[PDB]
Amino acid sequence: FPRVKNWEVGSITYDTLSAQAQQDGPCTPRRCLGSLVFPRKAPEQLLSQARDFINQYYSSIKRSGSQAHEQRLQEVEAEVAATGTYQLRESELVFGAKQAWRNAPRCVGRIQWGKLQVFDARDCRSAQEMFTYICNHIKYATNRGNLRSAITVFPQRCPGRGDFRIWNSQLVRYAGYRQQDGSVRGDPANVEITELCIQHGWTPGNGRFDVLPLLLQAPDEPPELFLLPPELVLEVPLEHPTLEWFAALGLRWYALPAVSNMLLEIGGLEFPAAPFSGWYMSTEIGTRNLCDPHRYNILEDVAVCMDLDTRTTSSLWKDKAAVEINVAVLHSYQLAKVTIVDHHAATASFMKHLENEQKARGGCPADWAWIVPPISGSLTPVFHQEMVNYFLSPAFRYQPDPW
Amino acid sequence: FPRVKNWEVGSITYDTLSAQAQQDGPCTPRRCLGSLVFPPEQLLSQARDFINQYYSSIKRSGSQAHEQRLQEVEAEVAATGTYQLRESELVFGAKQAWRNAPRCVGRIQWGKLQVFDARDCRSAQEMFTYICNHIKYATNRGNLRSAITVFPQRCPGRGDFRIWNSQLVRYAGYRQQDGSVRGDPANVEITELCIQHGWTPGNGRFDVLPLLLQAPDEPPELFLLPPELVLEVPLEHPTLEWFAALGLRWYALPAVSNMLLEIGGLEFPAAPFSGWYMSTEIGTRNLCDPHRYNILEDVAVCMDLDTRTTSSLWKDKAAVEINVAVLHSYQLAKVTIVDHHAATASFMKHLENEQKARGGCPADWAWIVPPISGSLTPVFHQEMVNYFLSPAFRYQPDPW
Ligand code: HEM
Ligand code: HEM
Ligand SMILES: N=C(Nc1cccc(CNCCc2ccc(-c3ccccc3)cc2CN)c1)c1cccs1
Ligand SMILES: N=C(Nc1cccc(CNCCc2ccc(-c3ccccc3)cc2CN)c1)c1cccs1
Ligand SMILES: C[C@H](O)[C@H](O)[C@H]1CNc2nc(N)[nH]c(=O)c2N1
Ligand SMILES: C[C@H](O)[C@H](O)[C@H]1CNc2nc(N)[nH]c(=O)c2N1
Ligand SMILES: [Ca+2]
Ligand SMILES: [Ca+2]
Ligand SMILES: [Cl-]
Ligand SMILES: [Cl-]
Ligand SMILES: [Gd]
Ligand SMILES: [Gd]
Ligand SMILES: [Zn+2]
Repeated sequence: FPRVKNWEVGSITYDTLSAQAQQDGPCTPRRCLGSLVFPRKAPEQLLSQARDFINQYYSSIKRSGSQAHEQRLQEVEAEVAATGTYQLRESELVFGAKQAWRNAPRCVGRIQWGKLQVFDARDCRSAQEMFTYICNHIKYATNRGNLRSAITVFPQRCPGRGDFRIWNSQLVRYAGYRQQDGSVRGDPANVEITELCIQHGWTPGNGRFDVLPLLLQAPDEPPELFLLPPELVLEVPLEHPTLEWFAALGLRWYALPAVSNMLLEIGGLEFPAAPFSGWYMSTEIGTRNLCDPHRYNILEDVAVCMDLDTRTTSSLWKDKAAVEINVAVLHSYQLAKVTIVDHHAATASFMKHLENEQKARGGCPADWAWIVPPISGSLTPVFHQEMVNYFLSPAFRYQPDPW
Repeated sequence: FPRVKNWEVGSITYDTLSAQAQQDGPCTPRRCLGSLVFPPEQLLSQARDFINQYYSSIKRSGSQAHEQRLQEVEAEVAATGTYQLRESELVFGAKQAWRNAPRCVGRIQWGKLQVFDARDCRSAQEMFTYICNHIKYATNRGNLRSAITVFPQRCPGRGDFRIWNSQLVRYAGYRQQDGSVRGDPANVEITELCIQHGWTPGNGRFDVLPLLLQAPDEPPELFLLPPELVLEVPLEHPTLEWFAALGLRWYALPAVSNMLLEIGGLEFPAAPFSGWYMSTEIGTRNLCDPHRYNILEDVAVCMDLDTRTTSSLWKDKAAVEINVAVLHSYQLAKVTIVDHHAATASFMKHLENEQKARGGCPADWAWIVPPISGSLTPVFHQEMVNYFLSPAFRYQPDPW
């Protein structure tokens, strides 16, 4: 078992959980591909995945080997033999969604993994009904700024019928209008989905923070366009506690991060539409979304307004401007009473999570490059913690864009 | 051939050089261990592989001189059990081992390296002389120059040359009855060893350690570095006048002395090399790490920051100003230093050069991305492939 060291404390653990990893990652003894973003391109193997998951469920409730456990295994075996597939019990769906979050190697927020509201939308039958489920999710999760983690699970993939899909990468996203110069107005991350919305009849704006409509796909149907009710989309105007001109930049961000394009896998069943939401870590907005060169790219503009010397790297003007942008995000969200966590508190809670999981399961899959925040890396405890990355199921997985 | 993407630009390359990865790393299809710090006819086969590398690099592949060199090493190892590198082979081997080092962000410089051949060495006193000339050459009154001194290779039946110090210049670290450390906690072990082997200690936070040099099969011997050989930089801040009163300092020359150099199956356990510092090594890791000098909260108190909530980003503001102090102080003292923005930009150019030269470049993302301002540097957005090529710099157990 791999020996794992914390270099701040000198302490040593062994990740025995990794030995149970099912699916394979991209690394070999010859070359490590741990830094790649996308590390990746029935009845018998369905059952082995289903049996393993049922075994996980009955362990979680301290009832392994019980009569109920044996009967549920036999019951899943019979449904798979008769129909080629099976259905989760309500309780198994709730457990499986929490487990998938718990298993997600790139999530620093997993201290919260047991506090997840699971909306069962498996009886959904139309794109219009999808939209109602989505609006109820956003209302519940937003909670007028007191954010609450939630996941809505639409029907599973099954033979003879198309998938439910949410085409948008997140429930709330800003338009990115590809200008003719090859530039972008708005968020360059969303140029594709923006052009698809327009092509599907959306009348576009011309702003930098235009909320996109939803493109929702019901089985064997072209996507359908739905506009979010403005009262449902909580947004935070950005201002700085001591730089009064900062508010004149006209920056904003939205309250609720709600990823809608990943696939949820539980016991071999696949849910291609299962959007989930929590709350933001402030570096996601302040450092990546606003300062990445290929996103809003505001770093130079802020530094010039701060009267920093932008003609030499050695002044550290980039570092200084980024710090103040991160202060603005945190100040602005706290002022608006919208839940947010800074990267110091988030990584401290992740260290606690590693300690809990070492005790509970003997390890924790963790992707160091994603867990370490994009600023102030070695000023947080996770930088000094060795991590082991592997794939457990249930899981959230990437999946191709449906177009 | 792994497909490698830059997410800032969208450009794609393929790493065809990872196919030649000679040794085996720690990762498997089951689990990635990329974040871990420490992951006869045998000698002849590595020796042959290196010779072909060498003659390929000078466009002499397979020809007259290539065959002659292959037969010499064969007869050498038959007679003695090892073999001697030609001086040019040794220079080529040192440079390649740097070029191949996945965790080094400074490899744009790999072709410019002064190699000091100390293979004719015996006794620690001569070791000390080679090291002192290395230090004087590399320091060069603050205009730093990259250098490596190569001491005799390990061979059977004979002991080893070792430099017990992890670096040629290190500050001592002393413990007390409250368990804490005055000085550098990283050097508590070597400091008590220097104390055992003669050295009488100081009681400062920046006492330069003596050298514990080990000649084959003798005990290590205790040598003091002449103070004018050790260039140091007192740290001040361009605008925070109280920063100087903190009394912080660092030394000019980063000279790693505890890694093993491996060339063509030969192993040199004492081969100290030096370059110059990247500012974050000093201002973020050595001064701000919690298990190092750990001065971050001291600076924040001096800056009148709000230290009772993390969301004020007092740690981040204090770290930037410490890195500003480091850069300003080295530049004012006319000592070579590179900030992490310039350094990562140059590594990007290195990646492009190596793509054309060898079809790839082994790189360890966790070590190439700086410990502050990660995503503000271009390397953060660059996917990288990590693998082991030879010649190489390798970790090795401590002598004790
Ligand atoms: C409750 C507060 C939460 C916080 C602060 C948080 C934080 C984060 C952050 C910062 C990332 C990196 C994302 C990026 O850089 O683009 C991430 C990734 C991720 N999170 Fe969490 N998260 C939270 C809740 C959740 C919940 C409720 C779920 C699902 C039920 C979840 C599942 C995931 C997954 C699957 C990833 C990986 C995304 C990928 O691979 O691209 N997280 N999280
Ligand atoms: C000339 C300017 C140079 C710069 C700016 C530079 C920078 C760096 C940095 C920042 C690291 C990370 C080390 C750490 O975090 O402790 C590193 C590692 C390394 N460097 Fe360079 N370096 C330079 C020259 C050299 C030279 C001349 C050699 C050898 C001839 C070399 C070989 C290595 C090796 C082997 C490592 C990995 C060491 C380890 O794993 O601890 N570097 N370098
Ligand atoms: N707190 C949160 N956060 C979070 C969590 C998971 C995933 C994400 C979003 N992950 C985005 C990765 C990314 C980054 C940039 C670009 C991109 C940039 C420029 C152009 C094109 C694309 C694309 C992607 C997705 N591949 C956020 C939460 C959301 C939900 C619960 S918690
Ligand atoms: N510019 C440079 N830099 C650089 C490059 C390579 C290697 C290193 C040193 N790598 C440090 C590894 C390290 C540091 C601290 C501690 C430690 C800290 C606290 C307590 C105990 C130990 C342990 C280790 C290795 N285990 C620096 C150059 C040096 C030479 C040419 S360029
Ligand atoms: C190339 C590299 O893998 C890529 O930029 C990664 C690095 N670490 C990350 N970490 C997080 N949390 N989110 C990201 O999008 C990324 N991007
Ligand atoms: C746990 C982790 O591997 C360890 O802290 C590494 C991470 N990246 C690093 N990168 C550099 N340049 N130097 C280091 O010491 C480390 N430490
Ligand atoms: Ca049924
Ligand atoms: Ca006592
Ligand atoms: Cl986001
Ligand atoms: Cl150092
Ligand atoms: Gd002001
Ligand atoms: Gd004062
Ligand atoms: Zn790996």
